[PDB]
Amino acid sequence: YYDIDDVLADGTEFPCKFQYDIPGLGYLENNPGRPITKNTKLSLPLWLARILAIVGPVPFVELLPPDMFSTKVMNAIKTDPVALDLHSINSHFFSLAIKWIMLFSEKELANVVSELLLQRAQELNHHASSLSIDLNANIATSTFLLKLEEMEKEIYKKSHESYKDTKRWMFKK
Amino acid sequence: AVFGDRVRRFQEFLDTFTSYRDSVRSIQVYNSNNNILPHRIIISLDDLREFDRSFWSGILVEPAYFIPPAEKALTDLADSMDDVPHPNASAVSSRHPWKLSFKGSFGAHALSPRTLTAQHLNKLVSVEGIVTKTSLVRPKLIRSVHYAAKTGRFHYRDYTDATTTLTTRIPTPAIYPTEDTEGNKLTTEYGYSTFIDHQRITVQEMPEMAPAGQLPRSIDVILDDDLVDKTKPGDRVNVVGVFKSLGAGGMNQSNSNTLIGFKTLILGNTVYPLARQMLTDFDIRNINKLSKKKDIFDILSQSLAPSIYGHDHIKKAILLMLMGGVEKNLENGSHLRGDINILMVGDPSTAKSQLLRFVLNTASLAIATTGRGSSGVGLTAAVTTDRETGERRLEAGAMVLADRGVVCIDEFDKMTDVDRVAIHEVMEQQTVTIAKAGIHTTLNARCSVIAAANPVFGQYDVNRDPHQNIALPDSLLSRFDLLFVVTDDINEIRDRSISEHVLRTHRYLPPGYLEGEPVRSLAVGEPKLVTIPFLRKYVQYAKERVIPQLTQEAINVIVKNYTDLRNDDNTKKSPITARTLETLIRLATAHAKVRLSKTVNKVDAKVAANLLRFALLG
Amino acid sequence: MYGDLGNKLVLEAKRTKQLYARSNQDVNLPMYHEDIIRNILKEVSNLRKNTEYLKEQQQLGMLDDKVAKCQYFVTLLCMERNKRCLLAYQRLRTDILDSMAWNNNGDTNNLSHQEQEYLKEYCDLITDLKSGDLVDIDLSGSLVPPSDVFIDVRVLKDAGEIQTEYGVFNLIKDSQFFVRQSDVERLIQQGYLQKI
Amino acid sequence: VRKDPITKEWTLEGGALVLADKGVCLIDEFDKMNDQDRTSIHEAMEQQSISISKAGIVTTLQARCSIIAAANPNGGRYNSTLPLAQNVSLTEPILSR
Amino acid sequence: DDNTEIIKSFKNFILEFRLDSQFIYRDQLRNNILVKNYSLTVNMEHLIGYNEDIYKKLSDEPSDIIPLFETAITQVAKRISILSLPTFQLILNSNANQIPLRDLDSEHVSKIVRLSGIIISTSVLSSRATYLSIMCRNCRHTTSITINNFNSVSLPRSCLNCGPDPYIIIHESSKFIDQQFLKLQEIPELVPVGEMPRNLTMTCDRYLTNKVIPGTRVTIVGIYSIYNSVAIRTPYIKILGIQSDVETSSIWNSVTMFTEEEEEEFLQLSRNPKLYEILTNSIAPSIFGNEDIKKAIVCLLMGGSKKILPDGMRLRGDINVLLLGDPGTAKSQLLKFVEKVSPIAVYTSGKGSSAAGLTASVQRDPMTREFYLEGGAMVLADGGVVCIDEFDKMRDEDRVAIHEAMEQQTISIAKAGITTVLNSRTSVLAAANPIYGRYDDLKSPGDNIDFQTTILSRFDMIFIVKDDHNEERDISIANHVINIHTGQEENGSEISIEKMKRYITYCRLKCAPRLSPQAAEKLSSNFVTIRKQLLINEESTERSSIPITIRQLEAIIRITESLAKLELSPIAQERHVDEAIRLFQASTMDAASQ
Amino acid sequence: MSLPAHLQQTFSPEEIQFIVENEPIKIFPRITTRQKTRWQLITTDDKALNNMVAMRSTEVVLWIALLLKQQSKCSIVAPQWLTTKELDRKIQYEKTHPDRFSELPWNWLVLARILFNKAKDDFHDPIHELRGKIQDLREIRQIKVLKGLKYLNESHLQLDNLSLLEINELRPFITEIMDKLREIHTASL
Ligand SMILES: Nc1ncnc2c1ncn2[C@@H]1O[C@H](COP(=O)(O)OP(=O)(O)OP(=O)(O)O)[C@@H](O)[C@H]1O
Ligand SMILES: Nc1ncnc2c1ncn2[C@@H]1O[C@H](COP(=O)(O)OP(=O)(O)OP(=O)(O)O)[C@@H](O)[C@H]1O
Ligand SMILES: [Mg+2]
Ligand SMILES: [Mg+2]
Ligand SMILES: [Zn+2]
Repeated sequence: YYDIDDVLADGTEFPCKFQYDIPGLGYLENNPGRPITKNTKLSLPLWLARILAIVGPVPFVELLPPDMFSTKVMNAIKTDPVALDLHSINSHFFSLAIKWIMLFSEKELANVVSELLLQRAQELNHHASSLSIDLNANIATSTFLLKLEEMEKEIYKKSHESYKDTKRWMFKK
Repeated sequence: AVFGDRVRRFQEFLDTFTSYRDSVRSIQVYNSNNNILPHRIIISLDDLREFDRSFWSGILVEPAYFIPPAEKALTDLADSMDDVPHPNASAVSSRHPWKLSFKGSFGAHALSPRTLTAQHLNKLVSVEGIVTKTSLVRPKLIRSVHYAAKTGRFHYRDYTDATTTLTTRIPTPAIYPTEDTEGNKLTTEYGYSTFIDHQRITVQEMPEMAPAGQLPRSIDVILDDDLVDKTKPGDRVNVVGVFKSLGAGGMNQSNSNTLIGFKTLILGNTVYPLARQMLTDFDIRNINKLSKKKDIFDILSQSLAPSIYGHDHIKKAILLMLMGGVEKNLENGSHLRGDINILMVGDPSTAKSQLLRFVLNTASLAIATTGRGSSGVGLTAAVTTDRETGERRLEAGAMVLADRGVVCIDEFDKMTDVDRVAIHEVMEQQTVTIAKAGIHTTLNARCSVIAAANPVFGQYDVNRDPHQNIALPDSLLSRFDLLFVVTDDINEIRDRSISEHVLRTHRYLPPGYLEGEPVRSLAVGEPKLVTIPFLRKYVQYAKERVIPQLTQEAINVIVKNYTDLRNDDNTKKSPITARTLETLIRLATAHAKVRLSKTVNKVDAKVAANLLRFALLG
Repeated sequence: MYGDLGNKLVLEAKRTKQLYARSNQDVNLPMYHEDIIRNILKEVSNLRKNTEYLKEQQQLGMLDDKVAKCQYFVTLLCMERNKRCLLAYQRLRTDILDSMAWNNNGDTNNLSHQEQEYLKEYCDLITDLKSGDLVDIDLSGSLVPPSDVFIDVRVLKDAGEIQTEYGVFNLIKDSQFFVRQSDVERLIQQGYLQKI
Repeated sequence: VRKDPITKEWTLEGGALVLADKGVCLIDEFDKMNDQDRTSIHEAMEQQSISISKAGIVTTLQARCSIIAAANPNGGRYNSTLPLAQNVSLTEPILSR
Repeated sequence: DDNTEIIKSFKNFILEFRLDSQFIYRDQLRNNILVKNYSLTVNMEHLIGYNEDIYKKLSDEPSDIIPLFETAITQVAKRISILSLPTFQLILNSNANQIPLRDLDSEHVSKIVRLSGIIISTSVLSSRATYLSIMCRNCRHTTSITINNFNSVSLPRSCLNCGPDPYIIIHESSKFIDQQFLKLQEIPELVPVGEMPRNLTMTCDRYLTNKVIPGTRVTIVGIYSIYNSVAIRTPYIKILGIQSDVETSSIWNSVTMFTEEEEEEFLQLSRNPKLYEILTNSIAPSIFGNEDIKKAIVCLLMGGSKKILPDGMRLRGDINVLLLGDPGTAKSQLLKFVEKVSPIAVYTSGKGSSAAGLTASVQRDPMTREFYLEGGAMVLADGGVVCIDEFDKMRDEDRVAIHEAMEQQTISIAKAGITTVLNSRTSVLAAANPIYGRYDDLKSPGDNIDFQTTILSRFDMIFIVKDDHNEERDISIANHVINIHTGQEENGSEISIEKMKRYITYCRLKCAPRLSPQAAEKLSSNFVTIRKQLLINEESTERSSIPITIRQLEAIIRITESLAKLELSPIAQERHVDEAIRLFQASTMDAASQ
Repeated sequence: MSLPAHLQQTFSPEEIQFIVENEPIKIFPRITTRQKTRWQLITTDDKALNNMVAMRSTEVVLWIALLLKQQSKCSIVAPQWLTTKELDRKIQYEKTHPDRFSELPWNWLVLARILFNKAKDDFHDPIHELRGKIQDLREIRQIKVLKGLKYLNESHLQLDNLSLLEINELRPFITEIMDKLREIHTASL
């Protein structure tokens, strides 16, 4: 509730489709102060979309399949989890996937996401373990780092700091 | 041993998915009924991965050992399916096995000509780029059939090449057998022998994606059989094939270089166009509904270049040029072009170059050229030699390349007369005549020309007459249907509006980007402004399925307008001529095309007259 | 829409958190974003006005049940989102202030008046805690386990003959001491000395 | 810049200035020089370097040569009454160099 | 026999070296293996310290000893990574005296040498053979060959009856590596008297490819070998290690290479309350005054931000500066310093330039008879600054070729059947003189400037520098120059060239600020005021030669964004708008008013 | 707040060292405290220190042993497992069984570092050989850890005989990855 990343994740826009005729809800639409007809298609933030979908018999809104959980993205995930660039797809992919799974009680997406997370964490740990050495006194690391999601970035930072602290303590003069 | 096991496994895979079996049956039925469809099947790598991980991985990393088994399995399935009663002698002797084709998602094998390295050799890859070269099509010998009169039996020989098969085999000289095993004379049966087409193309990295300060790189591709003529220079393609290595590469003692690497190229499996947007029923209905609006022209014109303030009339002219008129060729021989040419002469910083860039991006086919960057030969066609064949040929130029398209010329006045002559001929005749190195041919060049230029002094002067301001020849000027003179006038209201618009535009941020962050595929086969893709769909629909015909009322309006404009005391920035009547007719036809109307009505004539009057007398 | 200002505020909060994480030793809280919070509160007031108008219309008007329900729910959800964004931002700033207070034994222009009062009260609370049965321990002490009884230290900033509880150390700049780590731990903490 | 007869590739050749590296370049009849010709030496006479950007050749040479020039005043004879500037057709930069 | 002992010695060196309590090379090898980087960098001083005999053996016959070292590295890597992997690459670092490129001769044949030069050309990656699978035509005998890339190998001449050369390579079972060719020129300062710069052919393998771009100074460690293209051999260099002062990897990639200790040094510097003054003082410390021009150069180096609109329209983000002034103003020295400090820069003379020189040139290959495109100063200086000295000397024809490059940041070529649009995202810093060599106040500005308005409008800031004879300023300048001739603050008031270049790269790759609404309102008001003033200033006799169009508004926006980027500030406020407006008034409006 | 972020949910290496130095160790006193002032400790036992005789084996706490060693008043008896022969046997055991970990002491790395830094002349074997053996053991264990990291799941996980320092190093990554997998699985239901 007070965790910053969770607040940001809930702000992403998801496709929606109203099922009732609600005058005066134009401010959600592009134009203000006009009635919104049924079946109208628009994107709403997750915080408003989820509650409107669950509450409202025929609810107020129907959550259409997003573009982040499409067949193309699933196939790319299955084909090459490590090479897939998740940041461009979304910066809160794992959080939004967990929320979607909780909302819809589905197991195929859960399996796919679990496999993707495990296969990505393998390389994440490899990179975190990899540490530099100063002989006098990179490219792949940064290339992979550019592809990471926010949660993966946090895990990478924690693990890298732990490894660095252990190495520093071990080799302190 | 393993080959048979792989063949059986792919047979099981094909059996599990009945879509490929249905496609093969449909192809065979169509061929039997009757022009013909090549023996090729597109399979989805995702389905193969879901079915058998090992086979999918092998095809991806070791195509040489896993593709031929799949092709043999598909050929066996098709042959078992075939039920032709009488096989023709050519059919019996024909060596026409089914060839496999791939689609889906290439995770890490989706590369470009720049990223292809030695680590990717002998692997299935997808290459995206632009075609720059295209060798001539020539037949290639694979099988030879011979006849022995005394024995009365047909003997055949099979040939192989480095590029014909994925797996290496002993080279076979093309020397036709002459004698039988026992010494019997042999006669070549050309009609029963099998030849296949062969072509070599060069795919170039897209210039926009190249690194900083480095020129684009290119890779060679080999196309055989039905993929021979699927591309032309200047096309954007997505080629799937197997990266290969050929030759000794200096290994042989005859090469003393000891510093030279091997040869490399791609044996293409698919060619995926990247130009015509498929129209759905929903899209067609939306296009019709939008066209039924009275002010469709205004909305469509405004939707062009939303980031450019003003220039409404130039935007309307650009839209009409994109839609284009109707081209009529008379029996006597006279040819009347339907393309509309536009010229803009104005002061610096008037959004001419930005308009050229926008029309370059929006138009389905468009070629960009500069004044100082182009030549006469580079515009028309260059004489060159074919590597594959060693035959003197022609290379398409800017003009040729843009056939049935648009060519954008920037800095039109910074050219040379030598260069200008080519253009003059192009616009006047819409054809290219070449007389070089024993080559006599006429090239079709039917393109709309949109160009920008500056006054001789660099700033339009009202006091001086139009002739002095523009140094371009009068004959060249007369070919342009519309001439727009745009000047930068200092006015408080207009200055404030333009400054506010520019400031608002400069504050744009892209989706998914944080403030202060600088601006940096998944699958292969796969009064409100109108979005650009919808505009492209609308333009394609209108230009493809509408041919407006003239009517009497439009003719009355056109002749009235022409009579009024030509004999009027008021001066004109451009002289009136009989070409103005053709320009008016062309603009009326284009406006009729805008509305998806089979006939040209009074509204179209009025709009064309208004546009011409604005272009002439401001 | 409605939550864009709150989203921007949370983005700024994330930036502040990243700055805090990156910083090694010295941290200075950015200026309190008074303008954004003022705009958010004005938006909340506008939403309250909308809710009151909807209630009045329902009392006397042609509005029906479904429309009223949907509008009321949308307004309430928007208010909840704005409240959550504000509270998250304030909580992050308060946590950073708490860490700063604990770092000391017990500029301010960036803080607001409420935050300054909160910091003063928290420092008072820390001192009161230190005054209890844990007086023998120094709760606001070093969290690094003691390793060496005697260490070499060097004076970093000149100061007079400061009389500490353990003894008198005439801190002449550029002079080394061979003393116990416990005795001069506080001086190292304040930056007068250095372990080298 | 020329094309090499043997290798058929663009190449760089030196000039008077190059040949006079750590030496002297003597230009008799300086005032009779073409404007274009004259203007060439501007960079060389102060920066002591030659910059060439032609036919894809982007390079900078070393020209550490001193220049001694002989010139005739306008009209064929010096007019001691008029200022120096009016007696010669050279411009301010070349004179300052 | 001896090879096994050499391999054992190298393995012992790898597994036993230690300077305090870390096995440097063991840990380095493990870390490199973790990230799929099959190589190892060895410092030769450590090798000398461990055992001088090993260094003597390595130096005596490098071409025969290095492969044994690679084999030892591979064996140690297999031991350390696999619990019971292609051949690893050896990269060397040394501090030996650098031999001038021209001093390389017969005496240095087959020896490890260190030299520095300028890369002028790079080739397309080729494919070399490491593991070859071969088969005999007649008896179909399968055999394999292992090839090292060090040249003092061929297909067997006799099968294992079969004719000469009976083996044919099976390609699908072979393994290949990457190879590249480079052309290295000698530094201009090291060239002998009255001699053309000398070129040297060099080669790199595997992990040393795609490491340098043309026009960047580099230091090379390699073997001076020879290859037979009859009594002569063509010299060449086998690269063993590349050391450059420019992070080429971070320039051509969105990826950025900066150590954690660097990133935190550049943040601390940015936190300085007066970084602007430090950078202004850090440019041309030997030139007196010209503070405004130094600030303009700082803005040009930092550059603005580029925006790509959804409709496809692209907005320029580079700042161009023109210097029109009298002789002795020190414009050329400023241009030279800018060329020296910028990460990428090319210094060119207008006089000695051409249309084909400065954009791109159609060139026919002598052998293939095919036409290719070489690159010119504005392709070689992509992502940097082009210093066009003697701008006025340039012919019209040549000049006119620059417009699209400056504004649209592209090069359009339609020649010899080549139709392409190159990328040239460069900033142009030009210096020129008036028509008569001095700005004569008696004559109108139009008569003092021969430049057409079209070219001038593209320059964001125009500086009309006039030499005024003031006794106090003259004395100050004389004292400064005398102190320079007869004669290191580094106390936070100035940073060296290397640090400034690194900071410029970091800022360019990290920040791209944006204008706030207040900045936009102020900028619109100022633009309206400036245009109104220009309209008022017009005289009936002539029209303003110095133009004020939308391009000047864009230029001011770019200057403000560059000022904001200077401090790594994600947003540009009115504080930066005021400085940008002051600079514009001091340069462009100052030129126009006169 | 009260506790920094890097000390949350995990121990710093200094804390691990502090935990290690609480264990006993054998020393050879170089003075005779036993009588034929008095240590009065409240955390450990003081009987051993008081009844200390010269060149007679006695057991005390590791930190007290190091404090005595600093004064050159006691020679630390190195652990039996820290011999070249025993380390070689452990390396052989690791090599023969790629699935398990050798039964090294839970404080072998920390104790080895402490003894190498503080007690260099007490070891009977050359220090460099011991350093090499420890390095080889560490690399083998790292290979085993990397191989075993592939089985992370929403359910439990077993890592037998893994030392304290390695567990401390791996705690963040393992814990977070397993937590996220558990969260996904719970959401699936
Ligand atoms: N009406 C306009 N609205 C917005 N921006 C404009 C407008 N006119 C000009 N500009 C700005 O002008 C900048 C440069 O001008 P542009 O290159 O389009 O000029 P041009 O017409 O090609 O002139 P020339 O080639 O003679 O210099 C563009 O970045 C664009 O932002
Ligand atoms: N303010 C100054 N401080 C130091 N040196 C100066 C200053 N002004 C001029 N000089 C020196 O004066 C000489 C002028 O040569 P320079 O090539 O720099 O001139 P320029 O301004 O480019 O003129 P030109 O138009 O004649 O080429 C140089 O040696 C420069 O060092
Ligand atoms: Mg232009
Ligand atoms: Mg100069
Ligand atoms: Zn044989």
